[PDB]
Amino acid sequence: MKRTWQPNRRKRAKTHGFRARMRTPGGRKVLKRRRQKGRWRLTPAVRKR
Amino acid sequence: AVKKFKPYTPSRRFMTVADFSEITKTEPEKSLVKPLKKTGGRNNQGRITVRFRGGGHKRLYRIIDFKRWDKVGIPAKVAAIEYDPNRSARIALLHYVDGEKRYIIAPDGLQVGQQVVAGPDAPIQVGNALPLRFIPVGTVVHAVELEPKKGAKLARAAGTSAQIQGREGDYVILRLPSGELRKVHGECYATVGAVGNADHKNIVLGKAGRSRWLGRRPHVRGAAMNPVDHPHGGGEGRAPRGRPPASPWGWQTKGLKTRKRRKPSSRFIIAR
RNA sequence: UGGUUCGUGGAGCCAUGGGGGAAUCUGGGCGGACCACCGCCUAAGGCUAAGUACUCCGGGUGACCGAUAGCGCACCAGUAC
RNA sequence: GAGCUAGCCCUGGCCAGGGUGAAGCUGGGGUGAGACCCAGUGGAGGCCCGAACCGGUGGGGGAUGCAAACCCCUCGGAUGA
RNA sequence: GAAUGCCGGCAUGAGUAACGAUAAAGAGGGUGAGAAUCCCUCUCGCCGUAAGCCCAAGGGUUCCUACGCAAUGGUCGUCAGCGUAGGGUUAGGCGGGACCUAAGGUGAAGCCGAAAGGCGUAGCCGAAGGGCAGCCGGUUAAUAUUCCGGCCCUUCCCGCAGGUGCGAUGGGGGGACGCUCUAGGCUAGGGGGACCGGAGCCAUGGACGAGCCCGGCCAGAAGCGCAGGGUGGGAGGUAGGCAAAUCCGCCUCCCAACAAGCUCUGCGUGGUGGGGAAGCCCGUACGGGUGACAACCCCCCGAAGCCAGGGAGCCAAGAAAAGCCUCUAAGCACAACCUGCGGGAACCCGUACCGCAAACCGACACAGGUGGGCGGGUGCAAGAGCACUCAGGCGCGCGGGAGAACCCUCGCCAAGGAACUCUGCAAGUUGGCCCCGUAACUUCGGGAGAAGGGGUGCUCCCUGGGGUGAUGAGCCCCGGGGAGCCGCAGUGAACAGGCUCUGGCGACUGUUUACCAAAAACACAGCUCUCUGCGAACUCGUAAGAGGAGGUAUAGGGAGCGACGCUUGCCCGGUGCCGGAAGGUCAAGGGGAGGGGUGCAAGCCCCGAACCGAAGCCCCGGUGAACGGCGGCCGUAACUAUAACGGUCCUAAGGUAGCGAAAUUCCUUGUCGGGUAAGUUCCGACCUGCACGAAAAGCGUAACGACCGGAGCGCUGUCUCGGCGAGGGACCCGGUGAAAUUGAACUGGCCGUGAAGAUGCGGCCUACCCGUGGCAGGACGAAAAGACCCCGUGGAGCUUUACUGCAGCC
RNA sequence: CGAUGUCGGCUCGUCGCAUCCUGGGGCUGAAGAAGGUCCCAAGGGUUGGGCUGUUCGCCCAUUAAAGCGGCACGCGAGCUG
RNA sequence: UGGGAGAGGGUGGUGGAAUUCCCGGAGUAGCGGUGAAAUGCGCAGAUACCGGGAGGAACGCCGAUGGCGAAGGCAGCCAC
Ligand SMILES: [Mg+2]
Ligand SMILES: [Mg+2]
Ligand SMILES: [Mg+2]
Ligand SMILES: [Mg+2]
Ligand SMILES: [Mg+2]
Ligand SMILES: [Mg+2]
Ligand SMILES: [Mg+2]
Ligand SMILES: [Mg+2]
Ligand SMILES: [Mg+2]
Ligand SMILES: [Mg+2]
Ligand SMILES: [Mg+2]
Ligand SMILES: [Mg+2]
Ligand SMILES: [Mg+2]
Ligand SMILES: [Mg+2]
Ligand SMILES: [Mg+2]
Ligand SMILES: [Mg+2]
Ligand SMILES: [Mg+2]
Ligand SMILES: [Mg+2]
Ligand SMILES: [Mg+2]
Ligand SMILES: [Mg+2]
Ligand SMILES: [Mg+2]
Ligand SMILES: [Mg+2]
Ligand SMILES: [Mg+2]
Ligand SMILES: [Mg+2]
Ligand SMILES: [Mg+2]
Ligand SMILES: [Mg+2]
Ligand SMILES: [Mg+2]
Ligand SMILES: [Mg+2]
Ligand SMILES: [Mg+2]
Ligand SMILES: [Mg+2]
Ligand SMILES: [Mg+2]
Ligand SMILES: [Mg+2]
Ligand SMILES: [Mg+2]
Ligand SMILES: [Mg+2]
Ligand SMILES: [Mg+2]
Ligand SMILES: [Mg+2]
Ligand SMILES: [Mg+2]
Ligand SMILES: [Mg+2]
Ligand SMILES: [Mg+2]
Ligand SMILES: [Mg+2]
Ligand SMILES: [Mg+2]
Ligand SMILES: [Mg+2]
Ligand SMILES: [Mg+2]
Ligand SMILES: [Mg+2]
Ligand SMILES: [Mg+2]
Ligand SMILES: [Mg+2]
Ligand SMILES: [Mg+2]
Ligand SMILES: [Mg+2]
Ligand SMILES: [Mg+2]
Ligand SMILES: [Mg+2]
Ligand SMILES: [Mg+2]
Ligand SMILES: [Mg+2]
Ligand SMILES: [Mg+2]
Ligand SMILES: [Mg+2]
Ligand SMILES: [Mg+2]
Ligand SMILES: [Mg+2]
Ligand SMILES: [Mg+2]
Ligand SMILES: [Mg+2]
Ligand SMILES: [Mg+2]
Ligand SMILES: [Mg+2]
Ligand SMILES: [Mg+2]
Ligand SMILES: [Mg+2]
Ligand SMILES: [Mg+2]
Ligand SMILES: [Mg+2]
Ligand SMILES: [Mg+2]
Ligand SMILES: [Mg+2]
Ligand SMILES: [Mg+2]
Ligand SMILES: [Mg+2]
Ligand SMILES: [Mg+2]
Ligand SMILES: [Mg+2]
Ligand SMILES: [Mg+2]
Ligand SMILES: [Mg+2]
Ligand SMILES: [Mg+2]
Ligand SMILES: [Mg+2]
Ligand SMILES: [Mg+2]
Ligand SMILES: [Mg+2]
Ligand SMILES: [Mg+2]
Ligand SMILES: [Mg+2]
Ligand SMILES: [Mg+2]
Ligand SMILES: [Mg+2]
Ligand SMILES: [Mg+2]
Ligand SMILES: [Mg+2]
Ligand SMILES: [Mg+2]
Ligand SMILES: [Mg+2]
Ligand SMILES: [Mg+2]
Ligand SMILES: [Mg+2]
Ligand SMILES: [Mg+2]
Ligand SMILES: [Mg+2]
Ligand SMILES: [Mg+2]
Ligand SMILES: [Mg+2]
Ligand SMILES: [Mg+2]
Ligand SMILES: [Mg+2]
Ligand SMILES: [Mg+2]
Ligand SMILES: [Mg+2]
Ligand SMILES: [Mg+2]
Ligand SMILES: [Mg+2]
Ligand SMILES: [Mg+2]
Ligand SMILES: [Mg+2]
Ligand SMILES: [Mg+2]
Ligand SMILES: [Mg+2]
Ligand SMILES: [Mg+2]
Ligand SMILES: [Mg+2]
Ligand SMILES: [Mg+2]
Ligand SMILES: [Mg+2]
Ligand SMILES: [Mg+2]
Ligand SMILES: [Mg+2]
Ligand SMILES: [Mg+2]
Ligand SMILES: [Mg+2]
Ligand SMILES: [Mg+2]
Ligand SMILES: [Mg+2]
Ligand SMILES: [Mg+2]
Ligand SMILES: [Mg+2]
Ligand SMILES: [Mg+2]
Ligand SMILES: [Mg+2]
Ligand SMILES: [Mg+2]
Ligand SMILES: [Mg+2]
Ligand SMILES: [Mg+2]
Ligand SMILES: [Mg+2]
Ligand SMILES: [Mg+2]
Ligand SMILES: [Mg+2]
Ligand SMILES: [Mg+2]
Ligand SMILES: [Mg+2]
Ligand SMILES: [Mg+2]
Ligand SMILES: [Mg+2]
Ligand SMILES: [Mg+2]
Ligand SMILES: [Mg+2]
Ligand SMILES: [Mg+2]
Ligand SMILES: [Mg+2]
Ligand SMILES: [Mg+2]
Ligand SMILES: [Mg+2]
Ligand SMILES: [Mg+2]
Ligand SMILES: [Mg+2]
Ligand SMILES: [Mg+2]
Ligand SMILES: [Mg+2]
Ligand SMILES: [Mg+2]
Ligand SMILES: [Mg+2]
Ligand SMILES: [Mg+2]
Ligand SMILES: [Mg+2]
Ligand SMILES: [Mg+2]
Ligand SMILES: [Mg+2]
Ligand SMILES: [Mg+2]
Ligand SMILES: [Mg+2]
Ligand SMILES: [Mg+2]
Ligand SMILES: [Mg+2]
Ligand SMILES: [Mg+2]
Ligand SMILES: [Mg+2]
Ligand SMILES: [Mg+2]
Ligand SMILES: [Mg+2]
Ligand SMILES: [Mg+2]
Ligand SMILES: [Mg+2]
Ligand SMILES: [Mg+2]
Ligand SMILES: [Mg+2]
Ligand SMILES: [Mg+2]
Ligand SMILES: [Mg+2]
Ligand SMILES: [Mg+2]
Ligand SMILES: [Mg+2]
Ligand SMILES: [Mg+2]
Ligand SMILES: [Mg+2]
Ligand SMILES: [Mg+2]
Ligand SMILES: [Mg+2]
Ligand SMILES: [Mg+2]
Ligand SMILES: [Mg+2]
Ligand SMILES: [Mg+2]
Ligand SMILES: [Mg+2]
Ligand SMILES: [Mg+2]
Ligand SMILES: [Mg+2]
Ligand SMILES: [Mg+2]
Ligand SMILES: [Mg+2]
Ligand SMILES: [Mg+2]
Ligand SMILES: [Mg+2]
Ligand SMILES: [Mg+2]
Ligand SMILES: [Mg+2]
Ligand SMILES: [Mg+2]
Ligand SMILES: [Mg+2]
Ligand SMILES: [Mg+2]
Ligand SMILES: [Mg+2]
Ligand SMILES: [Mg+2]
Ligand SMILES: [Mg+2]
Ligand SMILES: [Mg+2]
Ligand SMILES: [Mg+2]
Ligand SMILES: [Mg+2]
Ligand SMILES: [Mg+2]
Ligand SMILES: [Mg+2]
Ligand SMILES: [Mg+2]
Ligand SMILES: [Mg+2]
Ligand SMILES: [Mg+2]
Ligand SMILES: [Mg+2]
Ligand SMILES: [Mg+2]
Ligand SMILES: [Mg+2]
Ligand SMILES: [Mg+2]
Ligand SMILES: [Mg+2]
Ligand SMILES: [Mg+2]
Ligand SMILES: [Mg+2]
Ligand SMILES: [Mg+2]
Ligand SMILES: [Mg+2]
Ligand SMILES: [Mg+2]
Ligand SMILES: [Mg+2]
Ligand SMILES: [Mg+2]
Ligand SMILES: [Mg+2]
Ligand SMILES: [Mg+2]
Ligand SMILES: [Mg+2]
Ligand SMILES: [Mg+2]
Ligand SMILES: [Mg+2]
Ligand SMILES: [Mg+2]
Ligand SMILES: [Mg+2]
Ligand SMILES: [Mg+2]
Ligand SMILES: [Mg+2]
Ligand SMILES: [Mg+2]
Ligand SMILES: [Mg+2]
Ligand SMILES: [Mg+2]
Ligand SMILES: [Mg+2]
Ligand SMILES: [Mg+2]
Ligand SMILES: [Mg+2]
Ligand SMILES: [Mg+2]
Ligand SMILES: [Mg+2]
Ligand SMILES: [Mg+2]
Ligand SMILES: [Mg+2]
Ligand SMILES: [Mg+2]
Ligand SMILES: [Mg+2]
Ligand SMILES: [Mg+2]
Ligand SMILES: [Mg+2]
Ligand SMILES: [Mg+2]
Ligand SMILES: [Mg+2]
Ligand SMILES: [Mg+2]
Ligand SMILES: [Mg+2]
Ligand SMILES: [Mg+2]
Ligand SMILES: [Mg+2]
Ligand SMILES: [Mg+2]
Ligand SMILES: [Mg+2]
Ligand SMILES: [Mg+2]
Ligand SMILES: [Mg+2]
Ligand SMILES: [Mg+2]
Ligand SMILES: [Mg+2]
Ligand SMILES: [Mg+2]
Ligand SMILES: [Mg+2]
Ligand SMILES: [Mg+2]
Ligand SMILES: [Mg+2]
Ligand SMILES: [Mg+2]
Ligand SMILES: [Mg+2]
Ligand SMILES: [Mg+2]
Ligand SMILES: [Mg+2]
Ligand SMILES: [Mg+2]
Ligand SMILES: [Mg+2]
Repeated sequence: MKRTWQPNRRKRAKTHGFRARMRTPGGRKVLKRRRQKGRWRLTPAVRKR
Repeated sequence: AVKKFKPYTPSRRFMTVADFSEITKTEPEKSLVKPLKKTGGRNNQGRITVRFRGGGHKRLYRIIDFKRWDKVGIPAKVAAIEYDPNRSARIALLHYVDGEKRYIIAPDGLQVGQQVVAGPDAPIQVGNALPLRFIPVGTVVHAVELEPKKGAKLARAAGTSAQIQGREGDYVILRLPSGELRKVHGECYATVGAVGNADHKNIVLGKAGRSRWLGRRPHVRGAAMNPVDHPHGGGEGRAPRGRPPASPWGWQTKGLKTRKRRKPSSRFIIAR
């Protein structure tokens, strides 16, 4: 049937992107936690141009 | 007059459509003066606050003239009578000798090509707008301002009117379409005559679809819900309520008066 | 109403949101309701190291572990997944 | 976290082919004027049958399955909420 | 040594199940160490509004080539979407951006918020919506509308030439729009041809023939020709389009009333440029040569596509901005702008490949899902239906045999037809088109495909209409009439309703418990009550603010019922609600009678009675389509029986109409009638309504229903009562090879016993060791820390006149 | 209760006799036929339907007869539901 | 042709008495109704009176034992 994952690059970038996280204090705290943890990727990699 | 249908389908045997013979050969509307983009939206910044809205036909908004004191003395010729989707009444497109084109809410009896004007002058004729003071006591009137220079706000629905009852200092007494007796300031403008399209109350929607065309989503009863959603929710196989009938938000819906008591408007109202 | 051991208790003192609303040494706060005596301070202005807390980092030491232990990782790990 | 799902808003697209033939109009009949009645035109409808398409009615199978909702026949809507 | 313990390793089942659609395979010849599986050739099968092509999102080296098989592929593998390495993605015109705006977001001004932060006209961002200049062929192993060839355009910048007052984010026009139905002319596409161009071919009885079989186009400036879309032209006046405005708007006069003319599209023609089948020869994993100086002609069907801003009708009344045109202002008129012609400039980003699927979402080469465009012929009425089949792409990444039981799918059946069974569940009957002919009832539409009957093929003859050809031949559609021919059967195969009576419920189309319930549940038009006068009520929010609504009593919100017909009665004692400037009680506050604590005292500090104190409750009334409720006992009529009549007790009042053993009736299969041979079901009645009842509405209601119950005609493997056959599994051989479960096991029956149900204890009986296909009786079989029950001073969800609080309101 | 699936039907039976019929038999208020009751005896047989979920029961047509009970109110790793 | 009578019918207006209700003044021991009385309204201030406001209905005397029309029926006035 129709599963839950329906990929969309614009949706992924607009929803989980660096700028979206930077827009609000909760997301800035997300970036802080991932930085302290030593995450190689602070935000999901959305590709194509 | 109201259009009727033969029962060639169910829901077509009670369906009924308004008569559009007063709509002069002008069905599509006027640019320039109107239309504006009309923002469909059943809700606030986020949350729905009036339930069961949405859907229905797209609409262009006709930005009509509710303050006629702009063109005091300037007459205008009634050019057309058109259908307005954002209101129950019809709208009259009039051309001012000034050249400016405006829409007035179209009163009963208004004919195409007829002369209309607004001001303290103004013969007491259907269509003309005057301050309430210079209008004869007893004549019926519509598009009545509430406070001077604030715009027409009383009697604008199809077939409505208010009647002048008397005067009292700077105020005149109106009997509003509800039957309320109201003190309205003499300087308030109003245009003589009734609204017209008074057969609007006689139209039978006919089917659910027609309700949807007007953007009215289905309204579900509290009895049909659960106690989480309405105190009328549950219980078992049907229920007579079990308490004084209430809204979803807990307030009683049969008799509970709700206008605030200490409103400063109180000393201008006389009736129901 | 809050803090203090103080939970309305004889309930003060310190701060306040609010209504009223003084004075400048013979002026004012306090010594736990209050009054008198006797005593201690001088509000409604700001700055002030040290001694005190902690360990991202470096060093030293261990009746600390020794690859199912020890930090999640001794090994390109907050990675693969 | 509304890329599944529920609602709404903005903007796009899609619904093969057939039947039934509302109103209205033309002619005629009829009257004092009508109402009204016949044809011809007409193409209305949450209209009928029914592919795409949207469903999931009944049965069989499937049950460590092809499948963490499937498969075969049958069934509903199918210009409209 | 145990914790259904944790981590890791290895056994069990077990060489067992499965090897992932029944569309299908056979042979031969290559390569290789090794071929059912890789390569090539032939025979065969499958899809073909796809299982074929082209885009979009997603994926991200999968594309191509060379060298390879340790692992991945459900087996094999010389193979690949795998490994190693190299190569391949070319744009002024395609798409996105130095263009525009919508929802929405952001957001200077401004508003609000303990803080973080929230709203927010302008502006901005924001897109398969608007705007924008390109088509056809050839080349690579891989790119091409990108490279090349031909022809054609678009902007900018600089120059000359001719013209004009140029001239803004500003003013106006325009862009600018719905649904259905459509006319005219074209195109794409397709059918065809005695016409043209072709390598070829007479087979097996006949055919040298207008014989068979293949192909008979593509794009293309200017100017043309045809169809079509847009548009009136002037002269005065002007107070409006937020400055100005020659523009627009508006009034008055004149010629047009035409699409004449002006532009603007599409389509034919077109200088010119390309392509060019079948068959044959070759060596490819494929392409090339030739056929080729290829021909490139005439009819017919004809679109949902183009002219597209065409036309008509209808209500529910159908985006915005920029590009584009005009108008003017500051400024400037040696500027600048328009037209024509030259020379120059024209960036950044994607471009491979998959793409209904082995490359996207599904942990998998998963039977699931995925938007848009093309999607051919033939025939059946038709069509994107169904059957065959072009182009093409596939035979679904385990095979070989066998011919068991048994399972699934499919076919057939004597005689009977529902006797089966919860129930005709399933399956079977019917089935498309043409013609007759159809009842009760009804809201006059329907019920209607009622029911139910007849025709359906093929040949010959005569013959009526249309459309394209000129008023004709051909050609393309429809008919009418008359004779004949054949088979069991003529929509001969495929797609293509069983029929009828009655009732319950809901009026009807619809919605819903994704993943057991599609209904009598929700919704629905309609009806009633109530609130609400606009800073409306109500809702979200602390607020700002937003919805309501750029709406105004014919409008908006809440509640209930639920088309329609007929109707909705009594009770206001209680509750809710509404109306009541009287009275009672009633908090803070005021007021101080009076008393108290210290003081030598003025004084300071306390309590503190009357008395004035709101809302609310009490009290007075109304109000039931508001919350709710609407009795009992004894007597009486001249056959009995019954009680129209009477009496009494009580309540706030003592169910009327209508229906009734019902979706409600326990006793109950109430009792009679009807359906049957037989009727706890069903229908019509009586009323003794345990326990209907009038808007949580009552009684009916045409039609409608994948809703439920009953009954009959028709038809059957459902049944007496089974039998046979086909195939995919099962089974044997080769090959890859799971699982939950498992204290260990060397695990019989009976009668007893044991914690009350023994393979294991007692006695007897039976019994050589070990396997294979199997049936399920057992091992209280497996699977889930029982979901019913109880317990815990365990948890959660709900409502209320439980407690105590909070928002909110007075 | 860290699992023993529960009514009814279908299918497969099997066991006990305190026997529904068939066979032997005492008595009989046994003329005979047919009955009543009764001792012995299970070897076998013990119908098809309507109603209802029904076990049971009531009926229709029969028959020699239309038996009662146990086996986890036998039997869902056999089926139905 | 020339004149006459009439509530003939209709549409639009329009007048006064009176009823009921709301608002203010001032006024208080009941009003009301019937054959008799009670319900009821009235100490929350009624009936009675005055002032203004609202709304609907028919048309007091004229008026007649009158007139008009086919009938049912038709009445304050005005114009059409
Ligand atoms: Mg907001
Ligand atoms: Mg909101
Ligand atoms: Mg938001
Ligand atoms: Mg409007
Ligand atoms: Mg209107
Ligand atoms: Mg509802
Ligand atoms: Mg509910
Ligand atoms: Mg509730
Ligand atoms: Mg509640
Ligand atoms: Mg429930
Ligand atoms: Mg109940
Ligand atoms: Mg309730
Ligand atoms: Mg109740
Ligand atoms: Mg009120
Ligand atoms: Mg409220
Ligand atoms: Mg109030
Ligand atoms: Mg405290
Ligand atoms: Mg304190
Ligand atoms: Mg104390
Ligand atoms: Mg204290
Ligand atoms: Mg203070
Ligand atoms: Mg102090
Ligand atoms: Mg002190
Ligand atoms: Mg002290
Ligand atoms: Mg200081
Ligand atoms: Mg280790
Ligand atoms: Mg470790
Ligand atoms: Mg979504
Ligand atoms: Mg399509
Ligand atoms: Mg008609
Ligand atoms: Mg139709
Ligand atoms: Mg329909
Ligand atoms: Mg239908
Ligand atoms: Mg259909
Ligand atoms: Mg559905
Ligand atoms: Mg489906
Ligand atoms: Mg199904
Ligand atoms: Mg199944
Ligand atoms: Mg159907
Ligand atoms: Mg252990
Ligand atoms: Mg162990
Ligand atoms: Mg132990
Ligand atoms: Mg375990
Ligand atoms: Mg094993
Ligand atoms: Mg094997
Ligand atoms: Mg086996
Ligand atoms: Mg086995
Ligand atoms: Mg096997
Ligand atoms: Mg398989
Ligand atoms: Mg071979
Ligand atoms: Mg070979
Ligand atoms: Mg070799
Ligand atoms: Mg795209
Ligand atoms: Mg992937
Ligand atoms: Mg790879
Ligand atoms: Mg190779
Ligand atoms: Mg390999
Ligand atoms: Mg392998
Ligand atoms: Mg596999
Ligand atoms: Mg290879
Ligand atoms: Mg490849
Ligand atoms: Mg590779
Ligand atoms: Mg640039
Ligand atoms: Mg640049
Ligand atoms: Mg752009
Ligand atoms: Mg931009
Ligand atoms: Mg923009
Ligand atoms: Mg906006
Ligand atoms: Mg928004
Ligand atoms: Mg922005
Ligand atoms: Mg914001
Ligand atoms: Mg905004
Ligand atoms: Mg576009
Ligand atoms: Mg473009
Ligand atoms: Mg390619
Ligand atoms: Mg070109
Ligand atoms: Mg100019
Ligand atoms: Mg200019
Ligand atoms: Mg310009
Ligand atoms: Mg503009
Ligand atoms: Mg514009
Ligand atoms: Mg044509
Ligand atoms: Mg062509
Ligand atoms: Mg053609
Ligand atoms: Mg041809
Ligand atoms: Mg042809
Ligand atoms: Mg030749
Ligand atoms: Mg021969
Ligand atoms: Mg041939
Ligand atoms: Mg040919
Ligand atoms: Mg041309
Ligand atoms: Mg022309
Ligand atoms: Mg001029
Ligand atoms: Mg002008
Ligand atoms: Mg101006
Ligand atoms: Mg040409
Ligand atoms: Mg060639
Ligand atoms: Mg090839
Ligand atoms: Mg189309
Ligand atoms: Mg048009
Ligand atoms: Mg059009
Ligand atoms: Mg616009
Ligand atoms: Mg702009
Ligand atoms: Mg100037
Ligand atoms: Mg100047
Ligand atoms: Mg490319
Ligand atoms: Mg490509
Ligand atoms: Mg493909
Ligand atoms: Mg598919
Ligand atoms: Mg597709
Ligand atoms: Mg698939
Ligand atoms: Mg997959
Ligand atoms: Mg596969
Ligand atoms: Mg699809
Ligand atoms: Mg086609
Ligand atoms: Mg076809
Ligand atoms: Mg064909
Ligand atoms: Mg055909
Ligand atoms: Mg057909
Ligand atoms: Mg198509
Ligand atoms: Mg098909
Ligand atoms: Mg092929
Ligand atoms: Mg396979
Ligand atoms: Mg058959
Ligand atoms: Mg048979
Ligand atoms: Mg037969
Ligand atoms: Mg029969
Ligand atoms: Mg039966
Ligand atoms: Mg049987
Ligand atoms: Mg049945
Ligand atoms: Mg069946
Ligand atoms: Mg048949
Ligand atoms: Mg058929
Ligand atoms: Mg059938
Ligand atoms: Mg037939
Ligand atoms: Mg009949
Ligand atoms: Mg009949
Ligand atoms: Mg009739
Ligand atoms: Mg019927
Ligand atoms: Mg009919
Ligand atoms: Mg028939
Ligand atoms: Mg001709
Ligand atoms: Mg012809
Ligand atoms: Mg025959
Ligand atoms: Mg077929
Ligand atoms: Mg059919
Ligand atoms: Mg039949
Ligand atoms: Mg029925
Ligand atoms: Mg009935
Ligand atoms: Mg019944
Ligand atoms: Mg229904
Ligand atoms: Mg239907
Ligand atoms: Mg469900
Ligand atoms: Mg879910
Ligand atoms: Mg689920
Ligand atoms: Mg669920
Ligand atoms: Mg289900
Ligand atoms: Mg259904
Ligand atoms: Mg009504
Ligand atoms: Mg609020
Ligand atoms: Mg607000
Ligand atoms: Mg607002
Ligand atoms: Mg608005
Ligand atoms: Mg309303
Ligand atoms: Mg409502
Ligand atoms: Mg209801
Ligand atoms: Mg009625
Ligand atoms: Mg009632
Ligand atoms: Mg009632
Ligand atoms: Mg009632
Ligand atoms: Mg009450
Ligand atoms: Mg009551
Ligand atoms: Mg009360
Ligand atoms: Mg009250
Ligand atoms: Mg009080
Ligand atoms: Mg006090
Ligand atoms: Mg003293
Ligand atoms: Mg009361
Ligand atoms: Mg007697
Ligand atoms: Mg009595
Ligand atoms: Mg009593
Ligand atoms: Mg009665
Ligand atoms: Mg009964
Ligand atoms: Mg009965
Ligand atoms: Mg009887
Ligand atoms: Mg009976
Ligand atoms: Mg039965
Ligand atoms: Mg009775
Ligand atoms: Mg009831
Ligand atoms: Mg009752
Ligand atoms: Mg009721
Ligand atoms: Mg009902
Ligand atoms: Mg009924
Ligand atoms: Mg009903
Ligand atoms: Mg009915
Ligand atoms: Mg249904
Ligand atoms: Mg339905
Ligand atoms: Mg039958
Ligand atoms: Mg069978
Ligand atoms: Mg059988
Ligand atoms: Mg037999
Ligand atoms: Mg077989
Ligand atoms: Mg094997
Ligand atoms: Mg035992
Ligand atoms: Mg032993
Ligand atoms: Mg033993
Ligand atoms: Mg075995
Ligand atoms: Mg088995
Ligand atoms: Mg067993
Ligand atoms: Mg055992
Ligand atoms: Mg067991
Ligand atoms: Mg557990
Ligand atoms: Mg447990
Ligand atoms: Mg348990
Ligand atoms: Mg229970
Ligand atoms: Mg307790
Ligand atoms: Mg508890
Ligand atoms: Mg909870
Ligand atoms: Mg248990
Ligand atoms: Mg335990
Ligand atoms: Mg256990
Ligand atoms: Mg167990
Ligand atoms: Mg167990
Ligand atoms: Mg039991
Ligand atoms: Mg049972
Ligand atoms: Mg015995
Ligand atoms: Mg015997
Ligand atoms: Mg005997
Ligand atoms: Mg005897
Ligand atoms: Mg005997
Ligand atoms: Mg025996
Ligand atoms: Mg025996
Ligand atoms: Mg039976
Ligand atoms: Mg029967
Ligand atoms: Mg026996
Ligand atoms: Mg037995
Ligand atoms: Mg028992
Ligand atoms: Mg039993
Ligand atoms: Mg039994
Ligand atoms: Mg079972
Ligand atoms: Mg069972
Ligand atoms: Mg068992
Ligand atoms: Mg099983």
